[PDB]
Amino acid sequence: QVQLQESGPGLVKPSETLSVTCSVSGDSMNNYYWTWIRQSPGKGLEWIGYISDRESATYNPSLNSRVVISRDTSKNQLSLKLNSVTPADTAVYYCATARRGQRIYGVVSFGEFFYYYSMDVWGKGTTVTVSSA
Amino acid sequence: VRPLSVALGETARISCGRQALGSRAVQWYQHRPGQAPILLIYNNQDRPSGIPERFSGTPDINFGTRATLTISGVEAGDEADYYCHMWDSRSGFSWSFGGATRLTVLG
Ligand SMILES: *[C@@H]1O[C@H](CO)[C@@H](O[C@@H]2O[C@H](CO)[C@@H](O[C@@H]3O[C@H](CO[C@H]4O[C@H](CO)[C@@H](O)[C@H](O)[C@@H]4O)[C@@H](O[C@H]4O[C@H](CO)[C@@H](O)[C@H](O)[C@@H]4O[C@H]4O[C@H](CO)[C@@H](O)[C@H](O)[C@@H]4O)[C@H](O)[C@@H]3O)[C@H](O)[C@H]2NC(C)=O)[C@H](O)[C@H]1NC(C)=O
Ligand SMILES: *[C@@H]1O[C@H](CO)[C@@H](O[C@@H]2O[C@H](CO)[C@@H](O)[C@H](O)[C@H]2NC(C)=O)[C@H](O)[C@H]1NC(C)=O
Ligand SMILES: *[C@@H]1O[C@H](CO)[C@@H](O)[C@H](O)[C@H]1NC(C)=O
Repeated sequence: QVQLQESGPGLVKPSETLSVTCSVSGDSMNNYYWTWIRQSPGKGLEWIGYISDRESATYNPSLNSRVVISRDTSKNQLSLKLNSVTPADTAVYYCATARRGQRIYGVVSFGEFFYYYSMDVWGKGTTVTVSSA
Repeated sequence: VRPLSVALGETARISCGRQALGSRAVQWYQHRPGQAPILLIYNNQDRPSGIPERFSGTPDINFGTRATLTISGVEAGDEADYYCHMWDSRSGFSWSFGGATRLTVLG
């Protein structure tokens, strides 16, 4: 069973970082590619990024590169750090995983395959509301 | 957010977002209000564990067919938000989940 607890701060301020956590106990060695998925009021599900064993966390271009990520095996968890927050970022931040599978449409030596991300196991998600007070 | 209406027992065939370009690996999700989204259709035909034979997408064989999601025999519990993450080959990477469609059940 993939356990995903969300010990988020909930009430954040402007010019402050994020501290939302998710710690996985179980079948979590390298294959389940973890990611972060949020849901705002009005704005849909924005896939803001993932992290693998290659240590290349590609971020969202609409996120404007204001998020650094941190996955460690010492504390055995995955954290998010969002800087310079806006009051439209009162979103529920789920910590889910994905399985990167390829779709071959031609010859594999000519680069005719593209990768998708199928989210199979999800979490709970904490309500991190941006407060400007 | 585009709404859609269906009754009890009718096969709800909801539409997709952007136009299909080449190969397709659609990712259909049922986002419950308040709860977590549930994976429904991956690789245009396959289903994960815990999903019956009612939820089924169109397999992309001999491209020219639009991607839809058939929900045969809907209930009151399966009335929530829906997403279609379109993954193709002629647009590169897909960063957004597309236009969300909202299914409504009369009754
Ligand atoms: C010269 O020699 C080359 C190799 O030596 C030949 O290259 C081969 O080219 C064919 C092209 O048709 C490739 O075959 C196809 O592979 C697709 C995916 O690969 C794998 O899929 C399955 C595993 O997931 C597996 O069962 C399969 O055997 C294969 O290993 C596969 O698929 C889709 O392909 C098209 C892409 O647009 C679609 O039009 C098609 O409808 C298929 O879509 C269906 O299947 C997918 C996945 O199952 C579903 O998600 C969809 O919903 C839908 O149902 C095909 O079935 C086919 O097997 C082959 O991989 C490749 N070989 C290599 C690189 O070694 C080359 O063709 C040859 N030239 C000539 C002229 O003979
Ligand atoms: C570039 O190529 C596209 C086709 O690959 C040309 O047509 C555009 O196609 C897209 C999707 O079919 C439409 O959304 C655009 O409106 C089309 N452009 C038009 C009608 O001007 C396109 O013309 C090509 N050239 C440029 C400069 O984009
Ligand atoms: C390729 O595209 C042309 C133009 O639309 C079409 O007439 C033809 O049938 C297509 N070939 C296929 C689907 O094999």
